[PDB]
Amino acid sequence: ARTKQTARKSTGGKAPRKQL
Amino acid sequence: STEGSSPAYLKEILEQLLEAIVVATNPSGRLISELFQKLPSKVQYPDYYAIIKEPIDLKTIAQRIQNGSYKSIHAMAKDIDLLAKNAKTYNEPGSQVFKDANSIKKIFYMKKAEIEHHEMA
Repeated sequence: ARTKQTARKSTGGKAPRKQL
Repeated sequence: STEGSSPAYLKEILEQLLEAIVVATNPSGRLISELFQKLPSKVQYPDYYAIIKEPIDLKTIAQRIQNGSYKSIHAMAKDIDLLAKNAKTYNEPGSQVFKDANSIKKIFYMKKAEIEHHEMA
């Protein structure tokens, strides 16, 4: 799934329903 | 390398049950497996293992399936429930994590039943 470093979207959470 | 009961029964599930739930989503529209997408290393991120009582994610389950840690998917599944258990332990309540994980174990068996019917007819 990863061929190198970088590429990471976390920030806060991830669980569904999360929308702003 | 999987063996256990039937090499496919486990390997087949490796891709079937594992995929089904990780591709699975919740009523909101997003992965129920979201919180179980990845289990650290049981050594590398002990905090996760400290907080949880029985950590194991969809990844670790498949990991164990072929690792001969199950020899039977009913065991994998039990970990799938544990996968959901780590849900209520690690994430926050009132969040999709709890209802999602519960749904995971549910999808799991739904996928387990169709799986068997797919490995017959």
